[PDB]
Amino acid sequence: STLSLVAKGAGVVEFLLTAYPYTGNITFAPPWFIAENVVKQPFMTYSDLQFAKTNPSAILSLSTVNITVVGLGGKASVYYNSTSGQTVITNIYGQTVATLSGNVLPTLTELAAGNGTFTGSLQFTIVPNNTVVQIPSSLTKTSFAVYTNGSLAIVLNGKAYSLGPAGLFLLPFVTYTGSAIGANATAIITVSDGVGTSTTQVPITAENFTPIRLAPFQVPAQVPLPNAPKLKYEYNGSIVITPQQQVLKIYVTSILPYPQEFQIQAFVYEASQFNVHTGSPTAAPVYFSYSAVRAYPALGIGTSVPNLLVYVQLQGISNLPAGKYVIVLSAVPFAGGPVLSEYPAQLIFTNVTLTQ
Amino acid sequence: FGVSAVQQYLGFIKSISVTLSNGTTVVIPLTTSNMQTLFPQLVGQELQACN
Amino acid sequence: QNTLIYVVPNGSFVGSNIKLTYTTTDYAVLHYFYSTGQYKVFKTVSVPNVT
Repeated sequence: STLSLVAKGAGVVEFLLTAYPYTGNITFAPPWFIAENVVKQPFMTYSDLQFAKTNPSAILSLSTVNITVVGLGGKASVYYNSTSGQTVITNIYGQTVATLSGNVLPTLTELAAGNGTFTGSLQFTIVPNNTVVQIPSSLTKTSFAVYTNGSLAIVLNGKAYSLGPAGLFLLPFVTYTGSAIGANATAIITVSDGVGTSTTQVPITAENFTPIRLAPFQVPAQVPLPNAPKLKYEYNGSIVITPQQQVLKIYVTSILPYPQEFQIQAFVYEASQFNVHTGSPTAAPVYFSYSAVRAYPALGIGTSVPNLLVYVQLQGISNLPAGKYVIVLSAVPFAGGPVLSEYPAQLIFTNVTLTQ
Repeated sequence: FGVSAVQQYLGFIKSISVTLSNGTTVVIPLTTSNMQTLFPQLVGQELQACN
Repeated sequence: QNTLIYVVPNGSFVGSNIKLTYTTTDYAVLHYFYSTGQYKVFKTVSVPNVT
């Protein structure tokens, strides 16, 4: 007789998992972050229907039949379809990419009778993939063809299985023209000079995952900013640029080592041409400038302060007439673009008052 | 039920820190002598029973 | 006659617990419910994580 089925607990899915780099050095954990909309309580089936039919208030085993990892644009799944008795794995695109015989997913064993907490094991890794991102030479004088992050892969029983691009799943990522680049990247630098065209390759490792924070000088830089979206931080504080200033003092905070050089590009938009409510530019920048930041320690070499004082320069500040502006500072990397940019990815001063 | 109680080393004052923030969460370097002498009281008695 | 007492040192107070396992004093009950997993019953009492 079908009776009360009462579930007083289920599985728990959290964030900030222990990172396992694709390199042999697995015991290093760059800050990982499963993207938005992954809220616990997976779907899984009891190992005994008859006992659960009356009351599942005892020690039980729960075969996982749903694992969801949601990224920014899609979501991947690993579920033990009991209808066919097969473990089906689908990537972020929503297409079936793997079918495995039997239940390779571990069976979540309850910790106590009638408790509701079921424990197992879930491993993860990164398998690099191919996705070409082009950085034009019109803004950097050297083109960059970047192979992006790769693919997040669930590791079960010691075997990895891809779940689609990890760039949308994992944080940080670097957005160039809306394209996300993460660890295990590969930057082909195309240098154009009087001789002609030359190409070199710099591979980004899984240990060069490196979150990088851009902060205003009046905002603390040793304290991480939790109120900054993944793509940008809009500083609403009032800033008035004196005519004696051609450089903006900002802080670059590094949690992981940052050996390669980069630049800060400043895109100036008019206040009417920038929507401060949504933080998205409604038109092309009315001015552009760059400041090449060569990553060098300020204090002691290697063990310097994790904060670097960057004087973002402008190739002519007299070009912009006095008025109200919105200035976006974005980290554009040079010669083997490393990984950067979480909380925030860009620094948007929405209340710039240029006075000359 | 017939057994007396003895000392239980069941905690310690974690720290005495001070915020001074132009960007600086000032974690005080903890000095042992100052810390023990700022809390030297041998008997902090409670007030309510069963609490 | 009916009291059980568990005492733990200072370091083991956090989460100090007792697990009670009751077994039938009958051979038939052991034999006939070995597969169902309901011939011995276990439960736990622990120090709550209190604020």
